[PDB]
Amino acid sequence: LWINKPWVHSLLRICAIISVISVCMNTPMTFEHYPPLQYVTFTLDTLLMFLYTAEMIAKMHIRGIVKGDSSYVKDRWCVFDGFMVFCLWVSLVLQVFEIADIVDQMSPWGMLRIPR
Repeated sequence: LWINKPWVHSLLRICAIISVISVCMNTPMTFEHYPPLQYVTFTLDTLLMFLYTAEMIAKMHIRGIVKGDSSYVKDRWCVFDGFMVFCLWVSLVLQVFEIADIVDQMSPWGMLRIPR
């Protein structure tokens, strides 16, 4: 009901170049050049997480009668997708700490800044 339409198939292919242009701009030098981009990257990625997170709980609403259809033991793409969303959410709480004056950019927690 939510997956078989080509509208979500068209937006799933287009949301990655805005995802790349949102992660690959996490540099402190270009943070200092344009602070409005720093201010709008928060609401952009937050709206993107609001549209990304709804595909996981969507299985509950519509679950295939076929056994193993979405099983994590059989499909690796949903496992890797949950991995990217989990690292992306810990990146979101890192950015929440970054807006606050608790953690800076010169912290070792950026080793986790790799899997975007």
